[PDB]
Amino acid sequence: MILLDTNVISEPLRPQPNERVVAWLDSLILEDVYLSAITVAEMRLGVALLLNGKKKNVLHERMEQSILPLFAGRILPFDEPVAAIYAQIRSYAKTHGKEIAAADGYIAATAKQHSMTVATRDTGSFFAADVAVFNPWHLEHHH
Amino acid sequence: MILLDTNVISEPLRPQPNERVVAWLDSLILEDVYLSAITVAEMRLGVALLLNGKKKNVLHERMEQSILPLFAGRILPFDEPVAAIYAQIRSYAKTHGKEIAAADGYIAATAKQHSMTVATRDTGSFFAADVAVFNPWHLE
Amino acid sequence: MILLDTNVISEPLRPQPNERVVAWLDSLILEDVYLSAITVAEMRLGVALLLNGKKKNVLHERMEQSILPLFAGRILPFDEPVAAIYAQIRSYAKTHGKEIAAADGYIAATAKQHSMTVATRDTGSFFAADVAVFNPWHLE
Amino acid sequence: MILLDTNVISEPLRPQPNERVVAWLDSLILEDVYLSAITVAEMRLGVALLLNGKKKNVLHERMEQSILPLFAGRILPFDEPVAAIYAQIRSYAKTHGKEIAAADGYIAATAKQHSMTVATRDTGSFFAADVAVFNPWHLEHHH
Amino acid sequence: ASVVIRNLSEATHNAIKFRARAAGRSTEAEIRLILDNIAKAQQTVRLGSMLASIGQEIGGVELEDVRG
Amino acid sequence: ASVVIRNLSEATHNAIKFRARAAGRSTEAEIRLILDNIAKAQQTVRLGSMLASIGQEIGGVELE
Amino acid sequence: ASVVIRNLSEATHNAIKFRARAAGRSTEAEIRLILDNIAKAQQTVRLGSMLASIGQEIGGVELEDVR
Amino acid sequence: ASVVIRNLSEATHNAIKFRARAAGRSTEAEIRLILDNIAKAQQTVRLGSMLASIGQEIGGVEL
DNA sequence: AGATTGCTATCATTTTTTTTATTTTGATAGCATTG
DNA sequence: CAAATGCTATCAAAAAAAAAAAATGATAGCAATCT
Repeated sequence: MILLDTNVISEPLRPQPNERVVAWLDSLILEDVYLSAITVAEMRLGVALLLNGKKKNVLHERMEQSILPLFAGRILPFDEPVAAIYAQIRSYAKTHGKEIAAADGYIAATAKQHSMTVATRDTGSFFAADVAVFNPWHLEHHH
Repeated sequence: MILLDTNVISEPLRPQPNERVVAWLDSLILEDVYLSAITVAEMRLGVALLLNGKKKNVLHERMEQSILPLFAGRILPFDEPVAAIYAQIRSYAKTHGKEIAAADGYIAATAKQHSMTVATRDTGSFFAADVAVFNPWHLE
Repeated sequence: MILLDTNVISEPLRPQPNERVVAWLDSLILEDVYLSAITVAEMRLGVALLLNGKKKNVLHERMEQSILPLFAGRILPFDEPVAAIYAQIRSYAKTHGKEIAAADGYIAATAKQHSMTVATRDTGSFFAADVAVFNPWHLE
Repeated sequence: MILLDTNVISEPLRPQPNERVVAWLDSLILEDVYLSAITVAEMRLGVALLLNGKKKNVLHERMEQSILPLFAGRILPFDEPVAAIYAQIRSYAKTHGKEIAAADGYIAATAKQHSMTVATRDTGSFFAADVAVFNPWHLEHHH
Repeated sequence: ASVVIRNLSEATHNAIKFRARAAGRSTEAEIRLILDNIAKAQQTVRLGSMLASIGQEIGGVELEDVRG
Repeated sequence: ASVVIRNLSEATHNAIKFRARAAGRSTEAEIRLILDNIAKAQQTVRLGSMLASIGQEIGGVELE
Repeated sequence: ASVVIRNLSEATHNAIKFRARAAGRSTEAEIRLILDNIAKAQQTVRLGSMLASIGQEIGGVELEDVR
Repeated sequence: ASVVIRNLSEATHNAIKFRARAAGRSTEAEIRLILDNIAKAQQTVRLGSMLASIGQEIGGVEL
């Protein structure tokens, strides 16, 4: 399954969405894509911090009445078990120089437990987490 | 009920643990004290970042057989519902001049979810998040 | 919506199979023909009751690899609802002078729950249970 | 779990119901007792066959409004799988001596699938089916 | 009916030994009772007596056999 | 028999992969089933003759 | 992508060859299609385009970093 | 670590056997778990001290 | 005449299936000690 | 007392690990067709 990080699902909503990315999102089976409660927290906070006006309001509705509901049942929580993975994903990174930040750890950790792939623009961190990543911004080649 | 912020639940372990905090934790009814997976994550990471050895090995042992099992069933997950709360809590405080660390936000939100009184030495944040607070460094 | 009765499905397998019945079975849309678990159980038992030899073994082979796979998904079960029907059908006939063998009642009640047409050589029992019937030993 | 055969579920409903049997049914936990669709059929028909009167109307009601509902979800259908088992339980017993009546084969076969124990007064048949049996009419010794 | 319980936490044992002494029972008797108590809790309904009532309400029936 | 499918749209592949797993099957088995069902449809089985054959083959029987 | 379907019964196989031929195409083209249609059927929603619309509806938004 | 329960009501035994299987564990594990829960409810842990000691037990730590 | 297609093959995994140990239950049997 | 307890035992079945065998997923390589 695929776990979408904040920056990937944010792209389409931008002024000039990245063509390649959108296309990628378009080649997926919704029921296969998930979201970490963390990422949902962020998306909602990102919305809440806007200036009051039409844009914010519309976007809010779209968020609660359109986007998120598509992910019902697939928004992953950061529960006690995930916490174990977390502690190990970060520790293992520190003892290899490459540091991983809490937020990224939460997301990574989540992904790892359910053995998923993180789709992010910043694969930079996640590789050190020993978890599969995919940059929708880049291309795909041979194996 | 009562949710212990990370700093409180870890004080007793510090070198020269503050006795006022230990004595208050001793007056509580375990079955009413909770922990957030977030807090449990940092606790565990805290143990992981120690140089492999007797210290780390025992701390780990105790952390998994003696401490956490005491909270089994009362370790609150950070979920969708909470995520929404967290978003309101941080947006409000922030668009009002009081920065709320995302760290603390996750707790305040967990607490605000099930109506709990958070225990922490950083009372300031939580007051701003509209959540019952208690500083175990004082008395009463 | 056709439901084959034991004696029908097993007719072609016989030594001097009735060619009229074979022709009829050959005029059906397999995706529209069902079987009762009770009937499949009777076939499977018929095979299992054979003296050991090449015969019993090839038959079993076919029975499981060729015949039965054709009805996979359409082998109706005898459940609670159908058990209520059974009771009605049988109690009714019996108290009006027409006897209905449990064996038959089972198929009958099944057919009756999905308004199916029972195909059989002994139509008496089914006309009695108020169930559409068709005797393939005839024409039309 | 246990599978009640017709004759046991009937015992209490009778005139001077064998006490030992009623005692054993009470030492049971509902959620553990199951009925075969075949058996429900038998019960349902046994009622239907009574002469029309008050007794039959009440029994029919209690039967469908009290008894049976208590086994909701624990009424076992005679599905295709069970048939395969039935086929062996009978051919076996035959080429070994004690032949089994189809009805009894349905019940046995059903029980066997889920490795249940058949509670019946007529155990003399089931044991020949390699299924565990228990006669509540008899005393318990167990080693 | 008897059953053994090996590898029982030594702390748990004392706790039970204690509870038993607190009440006026033997440890075995206390186990029997803490057990019997939850069992009676699982007992949502007593099938036997249940069907019996139905029997007594109608003066008892005698269903036909019906079974080859 | 073996069969190689190349230049398969990425999405179409994601979708099949989904069906397979969501049903507890390996993608390969999934496609194999799909193609199997299609064959199944395309075919009109002759039930009567089918059996009477199997019967003439085993010297005929009588399953009561 | 590519995929190899091993252990495909000659029956099914011949059925598919037939289908393709009848339909005027190659077997690999037929399977590719058969699969495509199925895939098209599962594709209930298109996440990208779906989100894109929203963007186009509010004229795009740049959401604060935060992390 | 060992206890024998005899003259146990064959029925209470049924009830337990039941709760046991329903949770996928042996009947024994069940008793063991039941007794274990009793002990926990009879106990009042003093969270502060209990940690304060594990702390002094390892030379102190910080998270 | 370059792209497509039909068939095989290589190969590092996954996933199963089968064997071979180890633990655990069940169930109740000794034995010296209170209602 | 004899019945009840508290412990240790037996002892034949059920209920992690090590090895062996499939498939699976990704391409890779050609000769024979179509464009």
